[PDB]
Amino acid sequence: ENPIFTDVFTAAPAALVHKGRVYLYAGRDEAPDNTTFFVMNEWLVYSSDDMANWEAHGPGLRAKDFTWAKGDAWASQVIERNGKFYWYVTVRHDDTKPGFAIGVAVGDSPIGPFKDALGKALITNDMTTDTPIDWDDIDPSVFIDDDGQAYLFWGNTRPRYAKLKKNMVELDGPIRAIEGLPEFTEAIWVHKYQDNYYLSYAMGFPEKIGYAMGKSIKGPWVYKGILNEVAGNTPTNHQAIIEFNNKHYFIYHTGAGRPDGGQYRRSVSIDELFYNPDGTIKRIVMTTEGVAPNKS
Ligand SMILES: OC[C@@H]1O[C@@H](OC[C@@H]2O[C@@H](OC[C@@H]3O[C@@H](O)[C@H](O)[C@H]3O)[C@H](O)[C@H]2O)[C@H](O)[C@H]1O
Ligand SMILES: [Ca+2]
Repeated sequence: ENPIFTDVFTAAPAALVHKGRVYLYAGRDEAPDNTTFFVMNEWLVYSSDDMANWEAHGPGLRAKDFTWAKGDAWASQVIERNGKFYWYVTVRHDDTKPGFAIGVAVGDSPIGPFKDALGKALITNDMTTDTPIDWDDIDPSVFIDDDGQAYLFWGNTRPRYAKLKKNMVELDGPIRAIEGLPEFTEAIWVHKYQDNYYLSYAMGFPEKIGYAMGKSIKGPWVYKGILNEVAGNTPTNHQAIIEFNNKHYFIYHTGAGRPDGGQYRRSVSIDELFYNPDGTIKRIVMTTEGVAPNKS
């Protein structure tokens, strides 16, 4: 049943599949109410072999594990490459580079331990100055294309991407502005299914999830419509999409948890995702019941 975790508040889920298990990473909401602001210090890790029963692994990483960060364990994403696990995170940078930043940690296993892979930020606020806000450099998504080129996607208000080196911890080209995403807010997730690329994102505010399709990782991106309605009792809508055991899953968050779930006290949920024959995605139907076990 959704929400899937009832002893903690979890937000901004990311997932990956590794050796027949799905690993789920989420920020932990620790705000005492829904009237002040997000309080997030650490990210939690969970895993499942059936998408229904989840093992808790505990905190895999903390914002303070980056010596150059102030705190704020915001949206993050993990990807496997060459037997390692790279965890791209959003954190508030210390005063040396004011504003939010993207950092990267690395581990030898999906449950870590993880450590700062650079000793400094990968993206700092001052690298991107086409907007005056100091929270535009948040919410990273990393994708490795069929030719072996990795890309870092990110942004709030301004969607952007850049090539990553094969070492996964350095940029390898210019930062590009992404076009084709109407009402872009945040939460980019990129995935590929058959011969189409999909870029889904939080759209407008209060946030829906919209998406665009492209014939290449570079687009051009063609908006296809609404993937998720505004989520129950939350103005932020943050998604991850994965394939597991021949089904597709839409992992997201709501404010439907207890006690007093809400905008700063969120809860991860999961529902199934379905494709149309033309490659478009049916709009999600968010449900109390959630998904049935799907064991291999
Ligand atoms: O006002 C509408 C949209 O809100 C912002 O995006 C959503 C929020 O962005 C992040 O942080 C919220 C802001 O960042 C903090 O530094 C700033 O003080 C908060 O206002 C969260 O992910 C969302 O709540 C866009 O700026 C705007 O279009
Ligand atoms: Ca910036």
